[PDB]
Amino acid sequence: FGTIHKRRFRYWFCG
Amino acid sequence: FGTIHKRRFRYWFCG
Amino acid sequence: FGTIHKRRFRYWFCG
Amino acid sequence: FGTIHKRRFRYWFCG
Amino acid sequence: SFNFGIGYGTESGVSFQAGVQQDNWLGTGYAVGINGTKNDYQTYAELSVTNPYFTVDGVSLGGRLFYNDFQADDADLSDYTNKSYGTDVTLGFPINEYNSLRAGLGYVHNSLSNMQPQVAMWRYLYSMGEHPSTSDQDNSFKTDDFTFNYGWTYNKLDRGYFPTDGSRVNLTGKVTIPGSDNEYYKVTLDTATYVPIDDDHKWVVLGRTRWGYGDGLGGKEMPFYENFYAGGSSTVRGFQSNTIGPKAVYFPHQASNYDPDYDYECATQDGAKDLCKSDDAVGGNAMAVASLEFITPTPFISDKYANSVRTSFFWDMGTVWDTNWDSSQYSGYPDYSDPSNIRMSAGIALQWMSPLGPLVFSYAQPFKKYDGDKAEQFQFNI
Amino acid sequence: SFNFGIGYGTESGVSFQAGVQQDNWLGTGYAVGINGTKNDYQTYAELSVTNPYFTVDGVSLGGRLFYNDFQADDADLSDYTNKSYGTDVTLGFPINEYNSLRAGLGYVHNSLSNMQPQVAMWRYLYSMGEHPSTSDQDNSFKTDDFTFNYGWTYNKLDRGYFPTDGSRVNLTGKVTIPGSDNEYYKVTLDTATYVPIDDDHKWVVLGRTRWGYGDGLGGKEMPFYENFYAGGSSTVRGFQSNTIGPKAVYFPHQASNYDPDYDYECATQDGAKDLCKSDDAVGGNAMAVASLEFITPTPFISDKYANSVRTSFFWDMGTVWDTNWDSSQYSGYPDYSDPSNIRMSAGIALQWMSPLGPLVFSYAQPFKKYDGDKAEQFQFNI
Amino acid sequence: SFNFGIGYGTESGVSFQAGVQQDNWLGTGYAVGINGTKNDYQTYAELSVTNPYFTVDGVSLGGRLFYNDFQADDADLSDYTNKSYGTDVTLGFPINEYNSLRAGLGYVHNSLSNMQPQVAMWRYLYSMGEHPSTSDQDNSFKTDDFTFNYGWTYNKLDRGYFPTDGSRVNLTGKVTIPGSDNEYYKVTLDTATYVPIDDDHKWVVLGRTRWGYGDGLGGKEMPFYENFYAGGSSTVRGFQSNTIGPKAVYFPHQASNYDPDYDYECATQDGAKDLCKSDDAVGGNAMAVASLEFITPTPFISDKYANSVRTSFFWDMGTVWDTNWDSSQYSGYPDYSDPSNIRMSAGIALQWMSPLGPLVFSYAQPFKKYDGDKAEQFQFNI
Amino acid sequence: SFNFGIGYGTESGVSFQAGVQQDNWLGTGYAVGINGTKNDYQTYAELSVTNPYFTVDGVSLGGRLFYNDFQADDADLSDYTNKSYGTDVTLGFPINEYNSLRAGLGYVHNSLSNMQPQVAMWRYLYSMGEHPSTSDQDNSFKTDDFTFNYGWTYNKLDRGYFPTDGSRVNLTGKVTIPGSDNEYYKVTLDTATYVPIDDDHKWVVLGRTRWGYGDGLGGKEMPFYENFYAGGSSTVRGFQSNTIGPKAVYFPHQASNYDPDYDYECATQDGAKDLCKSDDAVGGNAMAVASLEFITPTPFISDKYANSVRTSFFWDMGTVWDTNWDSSQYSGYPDYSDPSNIRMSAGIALQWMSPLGPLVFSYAQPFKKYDGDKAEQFQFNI
Repeated sequence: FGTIHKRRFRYWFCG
Repeated sequence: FGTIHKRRFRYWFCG
Repeated sequence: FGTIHKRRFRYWFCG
Repeated sequence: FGTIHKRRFRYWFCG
Repeated sequence: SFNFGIGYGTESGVSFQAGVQQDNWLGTGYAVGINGTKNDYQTYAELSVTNPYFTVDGVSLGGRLFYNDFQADDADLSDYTNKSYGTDVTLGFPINEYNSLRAGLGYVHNSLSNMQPQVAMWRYLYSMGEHPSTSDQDNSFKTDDFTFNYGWTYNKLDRGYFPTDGSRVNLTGKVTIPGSDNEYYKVTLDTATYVPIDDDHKWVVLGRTRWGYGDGLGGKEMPFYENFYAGGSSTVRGFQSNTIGPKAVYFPHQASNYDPDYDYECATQDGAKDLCKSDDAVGGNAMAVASLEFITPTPFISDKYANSVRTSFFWDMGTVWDTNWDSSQYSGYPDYSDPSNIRMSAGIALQWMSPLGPLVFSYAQPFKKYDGDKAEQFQFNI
Repeated sequence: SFNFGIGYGTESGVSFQAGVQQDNWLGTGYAVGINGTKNDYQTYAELSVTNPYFTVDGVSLGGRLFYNDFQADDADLSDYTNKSYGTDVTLGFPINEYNSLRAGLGYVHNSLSNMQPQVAMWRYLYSMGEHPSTSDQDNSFKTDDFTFNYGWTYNKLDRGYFPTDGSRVNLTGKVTIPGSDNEYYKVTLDTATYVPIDDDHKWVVLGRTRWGYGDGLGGKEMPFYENFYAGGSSTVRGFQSNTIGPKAVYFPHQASNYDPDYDYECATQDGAKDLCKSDDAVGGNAMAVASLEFITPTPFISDKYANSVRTSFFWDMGTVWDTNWDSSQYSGYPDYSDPSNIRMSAGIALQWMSPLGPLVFSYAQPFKKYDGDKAEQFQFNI
Repeated sequence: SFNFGIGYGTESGVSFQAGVQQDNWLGTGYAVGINGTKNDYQTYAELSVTNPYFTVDGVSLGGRLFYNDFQADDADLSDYTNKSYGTDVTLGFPINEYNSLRAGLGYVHNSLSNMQPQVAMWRYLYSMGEHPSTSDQDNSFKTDDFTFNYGWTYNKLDRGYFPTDGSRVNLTGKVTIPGSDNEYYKVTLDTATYVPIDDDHKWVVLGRTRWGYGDGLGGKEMPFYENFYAGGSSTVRGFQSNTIGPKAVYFPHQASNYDPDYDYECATQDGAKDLCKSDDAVGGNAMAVASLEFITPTPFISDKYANSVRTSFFWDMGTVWDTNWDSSQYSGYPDYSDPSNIRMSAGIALQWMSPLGPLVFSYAQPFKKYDGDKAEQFQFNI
Repeated sequence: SFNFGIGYGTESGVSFQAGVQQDNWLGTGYAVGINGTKNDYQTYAELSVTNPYFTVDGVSLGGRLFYNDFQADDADLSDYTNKSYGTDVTLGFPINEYNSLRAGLGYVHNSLSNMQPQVAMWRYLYSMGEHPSTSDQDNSFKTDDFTFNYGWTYNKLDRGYFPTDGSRVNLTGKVTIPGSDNEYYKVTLDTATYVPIDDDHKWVVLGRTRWGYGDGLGGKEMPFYENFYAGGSSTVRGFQSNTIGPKAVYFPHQASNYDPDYDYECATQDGAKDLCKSDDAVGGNAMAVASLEFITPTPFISDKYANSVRTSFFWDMGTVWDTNWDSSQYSGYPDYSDPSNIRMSAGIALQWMSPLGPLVFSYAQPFKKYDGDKAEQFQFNI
């Protein structure tokens, strides 16, 4: 997971 | 000297 | 090796 | 005291 | 094969997406696959090739090359940034008709910029001989890894489209070869066992389990980018994908791209002095999940088109933990080294099949759950 | 005598302060003095008594009792804390009208908690048989010391109000008596020599020097709380008070009361791996200072009120060093055992006199200065 | 089979000795072997069984049980004492006629009393969480270990008593299973390659190598009783058996069974203050040896009885090292972590054959040698 | 004054001996004294000077220079050898007619070769940072010591020739000044009190005591050559001179000048393995003795010549101990740190007076005695 703040959201990129 | 951090200061107490 | 002194010798026992 | 053996004797020299 | 997509505002970014396969039934030999995904926050590209008749014996040779660039902002950079790329090459040996073995070599480069200070990541970094601050997002890291990969697959279930009896077992493992920056070992074992319950094999019982363990060698920690994550359709459904397990606890720090109109965790310009627990899942180095599915006939569908449909009542169990978490240094904080924090859910599932692949719909509700776990009661995946 | 104060917020704390004297000219004998100072970070209380007519011979007996409690925080404790108390009793013998001798006994208790790891302090602690960590502020120490104090004072300058010819010499020394935790010896010698330059004694030349040496006995180090500090109005002006000499070099460690919004030295949660040099003065076991003052008539004040004023052009020299500093173990770090790092300043001074005591105003600028030294070009003291 | 011995004084002790085999050619199945050795300073007993017919497929099952008790004195005990016992059970699977695989489980108990303080042993003990003194022989340790053992053997050389072409490769390995006190992994690989040089195969070239690596898991050290030792007839001849590699450096300590008429190493009652280097070999966690033998016809024997004799001119190379040796903490002391301290010897050898087994006579002289290495230029073994 | 001697075969050696004084009653001031003694095993030479009128006030200045070379053999050296030399200078101040004070400086050089290993000496050597073997007589040591000596003497007994009433008290002490190899302090206090019992002062009661304490500073031991010894005419009579107190216990060692026809202590070529207790007195760092003498008229002499004779019935008590003796490390060996091993003797004494000095004859028998103490029931001294 990579936390992006400007959308209040955690982004999955490891797969 | 005794460093106190919450005032960003070194305090003299040995004399 | 296990050093025994009373014979001035190193004794092999690990095998 | 200093022990000398060839006379079987203890020799005082500290004074 | 075939796919494409772009976008304009989905939560994610531009959303260029592609899944493609160039293939043959016989002759010229190559099997080629391509995956792509461009967002405001990620650029992922995977290219894969395979020769299934590398030699007369039927042995196969498969390779792949990947790039995966994540940026938590765009225009600024200067925030948590994780770039990776690398290559794999492998040989596949059939021996028994049930079995196959695999052996290969892999290389992975990983670059990190401005990662937010949290305990587990920084335990690993400390273990690697790196000492970043814990008071700011001014940090970086860069590693080249080389690994020997191996595996063994056993596939004696009588039919492959929709299994009815027998087992599929898969063991896959990694060991770093000397010369790599990271030094670790890893094993992952999937086991599935179908037992038929009537003579017509319309009612079945499926047992299933995933096991995963791994660690660093000689005092190094296992790289954080190799952690295990659980939850979702593939593992324990009823939870959000990959959210089960240890959560990040952050050090109080100055965030690099700050805006008081938005939300932050243990940011020092929000008044943070102590470290604080969060919902942010970070995975662990050990994992164990299991699942019991009672496969039943469909409760109202007709039987000749039912060869494309399957129905089951399931319960899933699962846990993820971090072996090297210090249960003593953080006394009032939960023990992420305990294996016994086993999450459990139960529900109903419908393994359908699109004309291009099997699809699992499912509903579940997690009843054994812990703080920070995110529920996802309605699940779909290919 | 008389004084009192409390406070707001002057960098220091509550600032209860008092200086008091209960005295006589003739008749009941006692001479009593009291000093007090309470801050958020210190509680200092000194009570002193003296009988100047202990016997018919004019011999005096003087004693004192003191308490001095320093805490670097305000609610937590758990940070660098230094408490001390003790007692002194002494006899003063006149013999020659110029001279006096002094002999007495003293006791001092010192308690230390959570001192920040630095080389010199911990060389001393190692020498005392104590082995604290150097990786954290979890440490403590506690000592009872007993000492025999002695001294000789020679005071043949023709007038005492404002000297004009002759010398004042003072030698004072300490030796630990058996039974004390610390074992050390110490000597301090002040010398002042006035030479008149005109027949009216309005132009004078003053030479002055301070010498100080001390060490531990039998392999122990001199206690750090007995170190010599130089700089300020009393010694070498143009420098901040007591800042001349060796500076602390810290080991990388975990600070006990941390806050990333504030500033720290070699804190491990700021990314510290090596030891780092600082501005923090810690004093030494040896000291030598000197001063040449040309006392001149005031460059435009009238002579019939000038008996309360004095003007001088001065230059001060001074050095402080640590004899047991290992110049080899810390190769790239400055040699605090070298005596030749002599600081030098020059300036102008105005020894005024308030109705209750002499006051020294002065301006100076240090021209021979070293790294870490703090300048104080404008000086005032009683 | 058959052997027996006792004794009177031949450097070693009572010398009860036995090697025995109870066996069959066909039928009842069991293969039993027994070894025994009793001295004043050791009691060694090994019992081994094997069924070569565990099932119809020709798979074998082999087990063994051993006891090995060493006492460096023993009317007193109270000196360095090392007792061990344990059990092994294994399964052997043929698959290809050239090949076999092996998998099994082992358990080992080790008790230590009064071991002499030296760096490497005590680095390991520190790593296990044990902190003995380093100033005396008052110490002890006790461990139960459980291991999974595996192996693969390839044996395609055309004839087996006296090889002429082809290779024999053997890979054997260990991994501790969870629950053991020690946690380590180990691999050992022997490789031998015969290349015939004339059409009659009377001149041959043999290349040979041994490789060994191993380490502890998660920050533990590899147990010292699993170290690799090199030197002797089996590895690098021209050296005394098992003397190649790291040597012990001892801490100054009080020996427990002292006698000034005898010889000691860094004994504090001989005046020892610093640690001192010795000849005492202690082995390492890594090892690599190689050997090139030119097999030639015998320079003066007839050819009909020569089928029991072989002659060679050889070249042996070898090194043993300790990966976790701190090259910085012991600056003036040799780097036992360097692999490049490769010993080298050359000589002539005569592989004879007694009626009950092959015998190697050999002469060699080590020409690349390092301090502490003990030479043994004249070698014999079975 | 005047004396001389040589010899042939005393038990002792050549026996050159001399006691000499060059003096005055008034006029040129010097007071000179000389002592000399040459044997096969010692060369002792002491030269002393004193000016009793250093200044008008009657203050005195006294100095001395000494050499003292002991060799336990005569041709080989290579055996226990103790050479010393040094200097003293002192000032004596009268103030009260009863009293005097003394202050001075001293220097002492001590060289040791081939001293026989025993516990106490080698505890001291270990404390000085020297680690000799304990297995042989191959050792040495060499020290330069500097000391500040002081004292106070009170002498208010009414007549000095043969006291009858009043007391003589003498306190003398030493402290090492910084720069000396050894670092120690020492105090010795003699007290004598005469109380007359009849109006004519022919029957008197004398109480008497000697006290002595001393130790090393900062972890060093008190030098062995400054120990206290008791026994003999001067202290506790009935014992051999200086034999009371701790005895040497030797380590088993190889003696350097061996001869099997002679006698040795814990010599390794006599079969010694353990340490063994002996009769050899070595003194201690603490001492306390007392004596009560009833002075009576002579039981058969006329009163007209009795002014040169005195008779007494006495009992003497005394003890010497070593404060730093480890009562735990040597469990079965006597506790030489216990003060309560008080020896006691009683007897009769005749204080005669030769024309050149007072002579004490005495008979005593020690009734409270301990192992290793040597009795000397018949005593004479000046």
